[PDB]
Formats: sequence, structure tokens, C-alpha cells
Amino acid sequence: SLQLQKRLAASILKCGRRRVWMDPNEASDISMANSRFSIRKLVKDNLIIRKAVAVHSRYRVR
Amino acid sequence: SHRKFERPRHGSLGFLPRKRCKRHRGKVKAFPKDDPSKPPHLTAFMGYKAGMTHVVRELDKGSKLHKKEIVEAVTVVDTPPMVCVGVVGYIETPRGLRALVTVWAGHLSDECKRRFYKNWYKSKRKAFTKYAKRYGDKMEAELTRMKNYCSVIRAICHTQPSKTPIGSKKAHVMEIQVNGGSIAEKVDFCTKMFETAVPVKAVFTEGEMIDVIGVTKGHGVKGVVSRWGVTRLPRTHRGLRKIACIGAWHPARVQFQVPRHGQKGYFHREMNKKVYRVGNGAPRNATTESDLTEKRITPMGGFPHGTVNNDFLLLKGCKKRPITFRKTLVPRTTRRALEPVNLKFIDTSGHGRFQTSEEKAKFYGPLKS
Amino acid sequence: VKYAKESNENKCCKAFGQDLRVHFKNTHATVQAIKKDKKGNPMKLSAAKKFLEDVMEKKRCVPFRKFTGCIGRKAQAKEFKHTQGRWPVKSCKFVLDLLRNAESNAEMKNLDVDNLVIEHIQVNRAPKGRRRTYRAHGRINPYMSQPCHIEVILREQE
Amino acid sequence: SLQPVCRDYTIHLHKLIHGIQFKKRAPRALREIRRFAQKTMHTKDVRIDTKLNKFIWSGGIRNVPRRVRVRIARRRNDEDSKEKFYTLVQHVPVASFENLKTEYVNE
Amino acid sequence: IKTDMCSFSEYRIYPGRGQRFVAKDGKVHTFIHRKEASLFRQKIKPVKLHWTLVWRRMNKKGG
RNA sequence: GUGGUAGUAGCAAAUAUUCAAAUGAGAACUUUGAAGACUGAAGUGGAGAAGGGUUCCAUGUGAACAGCAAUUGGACAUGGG
RNA sequence: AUAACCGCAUCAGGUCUCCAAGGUUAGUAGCCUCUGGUCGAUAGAAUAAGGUAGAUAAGGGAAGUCGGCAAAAUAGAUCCG
Repeated sequence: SLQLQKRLAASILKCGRRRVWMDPNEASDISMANSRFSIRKLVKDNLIIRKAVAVHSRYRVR
Repeated sequence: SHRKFERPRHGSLGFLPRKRCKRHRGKVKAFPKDDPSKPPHLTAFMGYKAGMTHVVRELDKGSKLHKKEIVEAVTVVDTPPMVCVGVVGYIETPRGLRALVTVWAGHLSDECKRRFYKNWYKSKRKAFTKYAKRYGDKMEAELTRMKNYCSVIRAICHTQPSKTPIGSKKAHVMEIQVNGGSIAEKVDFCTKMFETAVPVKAVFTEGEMIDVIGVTKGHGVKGVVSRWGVTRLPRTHRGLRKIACIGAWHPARVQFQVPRHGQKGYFHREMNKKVYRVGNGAPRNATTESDLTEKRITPMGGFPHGTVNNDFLLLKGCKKRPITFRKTLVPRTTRRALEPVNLKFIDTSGHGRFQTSEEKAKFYGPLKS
Repeated sequence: VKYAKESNENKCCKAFGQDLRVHFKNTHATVQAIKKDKKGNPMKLSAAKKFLEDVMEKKRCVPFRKFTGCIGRKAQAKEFKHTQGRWPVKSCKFVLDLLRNAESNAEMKNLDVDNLVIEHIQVNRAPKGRRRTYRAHGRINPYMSQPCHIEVILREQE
Repeated sequence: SLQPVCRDYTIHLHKLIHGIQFKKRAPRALREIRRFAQKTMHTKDVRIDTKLNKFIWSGGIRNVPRRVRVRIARRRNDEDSKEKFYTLVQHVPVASFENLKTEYVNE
Repeated sequence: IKTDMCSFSEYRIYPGRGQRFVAKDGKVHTFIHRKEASLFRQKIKPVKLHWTLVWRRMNKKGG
């Protein structure tokens, strides 16, 4: 599992769990990161990223 | 207590039990009786069911439809010529009939020979190979038996389903009885047919009642309602596509006359169905006196489930079934039978407008490539 | 641990399964297929491996002779002159694992693994397992496992 | 005596997934594509790319596409799990399906 | 042989086919097919359907 | 205490899963990605009370338990809060 | 709380309070969506009878039945009446 990391990322990214993204090819490095301090460094590297929210236009309404 | 309102029975007890029969072609049962008087002729045939289409003919009956133009539904049956092979004597014993000796031909095709194997692709195909060298070294020992003894004689014929557009090849073997005079001349009739194709015009004619044998089209396990024709129960706990009361208390047993759930279709089963047209595969089959336009009795886009380019016969089971026909057990004259047939128009048009494909091309004109 | 039989050894080897979590009635069926060939002779071990691997593929099948009600009729059981049959996969796994161990025991005693023959396989019932099934109206009903014991004894032919 | 082969097909999916339930169309697409590849190239292990999966599910699970082009590569198997070949199946992006036969694919 | 024609679509009806709706006054409207009849129920006319031989004729197509 | 019934009744409400890679003795079921769905703010969302009492958190695992499976777990064990 | 409470259980049941987005609309109705949440409910193959729920039926229109039971038909808004 990673599990802990998607939980802890979601607190520090201030985003819904649905939103958090974790890099598939660095599943070795992310599983090392247990702490909050460790997951902050993975945000700087961009292995853990926040997804943009789903597109919801007002064009057709207007 | 008695019934209340005395209705008739659901279904006949004549046909029972209602179970799929052990045979894919119709077995004949009961050939017609011998007149030592007629010349020797065959009394049956085999053919494949195709599809049915309507035809227009002028009635010759004082009905109100005298001299009027009636449409009628009509089945095409594909009948390529049945090749005679063998011949079979039959002693009459007090037990029953009993086969004395089967004689066979010299040279059977691979069409006939497939019948004797369940796996043709594996086998070294040995059937009638010891017999063929024995034949060249023929059987006028064993034919002398059939002339001396034996009240009844039957030609073994077989089909040619490579010529049909079924993917078959296997070919049904079939006994057909010979009804004419003199037990010697029945064998001389059979002997000279060996490795000769018997066509359909040898047997049957335009304007003739034929008794049609076959197997009904299967529906699997169907319930009481469809299977026996029973009243549907009113809108009933548990369910309503079923009988309510099987039986009275006594007898303390379910009777065989009560209808149950089970098999429907694939039953071996008619009589007096008139032949309208004997045809030829060799153009203008569907052409008549009236219309005078060049046609084959294939409709456009085939018979659905295809072609037919053989001899056929029209007349008044599922598609691709082997029907057998029979010559009627007494030659009967009912005005309805012994009728002048006159075909004005045979239809060769999902929902077809046009009779021929060149007629369609005229209507739509130069289409876009 | 207490076998039912006991070749003076030297020429024979054995393996035991103490209490496997499988169905007894399904293992009973596999073991009756393995025990002999179509003739009366005892079956070779190379044949019974090649059988049990094919039953997992569902190409050969196991005939259910004793415990029949209500097993569906398959064409693959024509092999055994018997209409009913079935492909018990988890049962074939534990029996393959035991014969795997029985050939391993033969390799210490140094005889031909290629010539080995199944002298005696037998299944016993084992002590029951307890569970609860809940019924309507507050009733509680037992749900129970039926693990089984599997003996195997092999030997050389000739 | 099999050897590694790559070749191309088009699968009539409308034909495969006929009379089948509306919440099993897109799953029972990919079972029958797996069984097709498995039967065609005689191989147990059949990997199928995510861009084939993606195309099939574009429909939404009931409105599956009528035709797909698909090329199917049997290839040599690391220390092998039993069988020493694996099949693998890929989407081919194609504008129209008008006379495209079961062709070979050169490397 | 002789071939009466459809009221709606102006096609030909070879015999053993179609259907003759008799109206309230008693104009015998012949049809080929259920396509024709069930648009005569709805009272959509031949002139507005493009496939029909009537719209064909009036907009410089055919003949 | 143990049978026959019987490898039988049955495991069918709450729209739904699929493909790949990683982990592992073992993957329809664990995790990560990519697609596709549902809930549709008087929500299956975010917080309290009653009632529960360590179920919270981490690391580890031979059974049993989680009506298939299980590398998972409100299970089991050792710590912490 | 469709698994930490109570119903013998990880039981389609029950249990007080707060916050409450967009489109359609009179509307916290129904229908679709964004944030947040979830895919937890044993699977695969065939498509018999009989069921469970859901649809549709030419002509006739309660003749069915203890009885129009069930299902159809009507439905919003504006103007007239």
C-alpha cells in the first residue's frame, strides 16, 4: 500500500482525496515518505501533485 | 362432483408422448399396397425444404370463386436427383417382415460414403473396399435368392447435398419400396438404376396429392399453455401460466391424460397436399403462359436461411430439413383432388417490391458510385 | 501418521496430509479417478500428474460416482462410461501438492521416479469446523467445514 | 514450433456483443478480445494496452464501437512463467474501415 | 400480371400484398406496406416526404 | 455425540466495473496510474449529543474471524497517542 | 452508523442537532452536474419451462370478477366558460 501518503498529501495540499495525484514510476520513493516533512519534499520535486478540478463551464448558460 | 360446464379436451391423446424423436429425416412407415398390374415404380422421394412464396392461379370449382384469381401460399422444396445404389429383399415371416439379403453397387461416391463415418477427416475411408473387389470378381448368386423367395423389394437410394447450398456433404440413405408386378422385374428395375441419378419427374407429376413426412421445428421445453393449449389463469399467487388442478384425490396417482410441462417441437409427423409445379434446374422456371418474363424460382436476396439451382417442386418442418414425400395410400378423387391447376404468376420478389433485380435498376436509374 | 496399509518398504514411499481445508466429498471424487487406469491395474504417477493438471484446465473431468446429488451431466465424463462429472479445482491442488511431496520422499530412497505407481490413496473425514448462519425469526444455525485427511502410498513397478 | 508473429485484424464488435446485457457490453468486449487473441495465437498470457481499453470504454459501457482495428503480437517471454510466449494486443487509430483485410505487419 | 398501384407512394403492387383502406365516403386507398398505412393514420402527406415519388416529381427529379 | 436429507436449498435489492504496472508463495478482490460510472448538498459530504470504550495511529503476521477469495482489515500481536 | 450505538450478527430495520453549490423549474418537487465521498454488496458461462419486477399489443371495450381488483386514461401554464 501507499495509503498513508494519499491521506497525508490531502491535508497539506488542502485538496480532496479525489484530487491528489501520485507518480506511478516513483512508487519506490513515495513509500519511503512516512512523515509530513517527507511528503513536503515530494511536492517540491513534483511526484505528489494536486490535480485541477473538473471542468464546469458557464458558456451554455450565458 | 361432476365438472359444471362440460368443455372438450385440451390437445389430442393421439400423439404421445410429446418427445423429440430419434431421427433427423422422416422415416416413412407404411408404403402403399402392391398392384401386380402396374409397371414397377418408386413410391417415395427425399428433398430439402427451402422457403415458401405465394402464387396466383385460376380456380376451376359452382363456388363463388369459380373463374377468379386466387393467391395461394406455396412451399418450394429443393430436390436434386436421388442416386439409386442398393436393393433389399424381404421375407414375410409370422413374426414380421425380415431382410433376407442386401446387394450394393460397385462404385459409391464420397457423397454416400460420408454417412457411414462419424469422423470422415481422420479415417482412411475403407467403406466398400473389400466389397468392390468382391463385386468385380458380380452378385447373381445373391439376386437369385430375392427372385426365388421375398414378397417385398426396396431400392436403397441416397441424396446429393453437395449440390444443395446446405453445408452438408453427408447424404441420407433411404429405403424406397418398388410397387409394380412380378418379383423378378422389380429386381430388374432396381439393377438397371445402379449408379444412375433418378430425377423427380420419374416419380411425381403436376396435379397429384402427396403425403408429406418430416420433423417439426423445435421449441425446447415449453410450458402447458404453449405445449397443450390451455387456459391462462387469472391475474394468482405462485403463478398463472399453468394448470391449477392436476387431479382428483383418487386415483392417488397422476393420470397420463392430464397435460404437463415438457418438450415441444422436434416431433415426427401430413396427407393430401397438392403438387402445383415440377421444375428444372437445367432458365424460365417461374415463367408461365401469362407473364412471359424470364425468371428463376430463387427470390431476390436468396431464400433467407440460400439459392436453389436444382430441380424442385412446389406444393400447397424448419428450413434445410430433409422432408420425405410419399405416393398416396389410395388414389383418391374428391373434385378438390383431381383439379385442373393453372398457374398465372409465381412470385420471386425483408419486404420486396420488385420481381427481378434488373427491374430495381430501371426504377432507381443511374445511382452514385 | 497411522496409515491404513503399510512392500516391506525399501521399494515403497508415503506422504500424509493431516487436516486440509477442502471439501471431503469433492476430494473423494478426485482420488477415485487417480487410483486405477481404465483397466484394473494401478495407475502410474506421471499419468496422475498429467490428469490433475488437465482437470484444472477443465479439459479432462472427474466422474462423481458416490456423491451424485445433483451434479450436472457433461460430455467429458463419457471417458469413464458415466454421465455425471465436474472439475473440482481446489481438491486437485492439495492432491497434486501431496503427490509432489510423495515423489520428494522417493528421491531420498533413490529409486526411479519415472517408474512409480500409486499403490493406495485414501481420504478420511476430519474433525469439524464451527461457524454461525443466521436465520429468520432470530434462529441461529451452524455452518460447518469438513476438512479431510489424505494418505498416499507409492511404489516401484518391477 | 510457434515463432514470434505480428499481424493485424479488424474486430466486428457489434457482432461479438449481440444479445448481451447493457451493463456487461464493455467488459464482455474485453473478455472476447482476450479470448480471440488467446485462440488466434495459442497463448495463455494476453496483455492488452490501456489505449485499447480506453477506446472501448469511450462509449460508456453500453454503446460500444462497431469496428476496431487491432494488431496482435506474439512475443518471446525474464524467467518465464510456464509458457515461453505472450500475446499482446494494441489499438490502431484508423479513419475508415473500407477494404482493410487481415494484413501482416512488418517491423 | 396486371398491377394496381399505391395511393400514397405511387409504387406498384404485385398481387398477394398490401391492403385497401376504404374511407368514410368510400375512396379505396390502396397501400403496399405498414410504412404507408401508418403515415395515413398520422395524416402526414406524400408531398413532404422526400423519398416519395410525389416530392420527387414536384421538385424537378425523375422523368 | 453422529447420520440420512446434501455438495442440496441457496449466496440474485441499493445502476458497475475495466486495462496496465508494482507487491507477493499465490491477485476477478491490495496499492498506484489511466479510463468509465454512481452519490447529486433535507448527500453515501463536513462536525457534535446519546450509546460505545481504545475501535484512533504506526510497524509486523502462523492460525481462526471478515457466509467466494485476501498480500487487505473495526481481526491477531508489539508499541504510541 | 447499508461494518464502531440498539436489534444474539460487519442485520435492506431503528436513533436528537447544525452547514447546505450549478442548470432546468413556482419549487429544498423530479431530472442532470461541480466541491467532498464512493465503486463496499462472491464471480464466470448459457438465455429452457416456471417465477420476480418492467414494457407493448390488431378488432371489440368490463362481455372478466363477489366487486373495474390491477393497469390504463386525466395532469403544467394562459385565455374563455
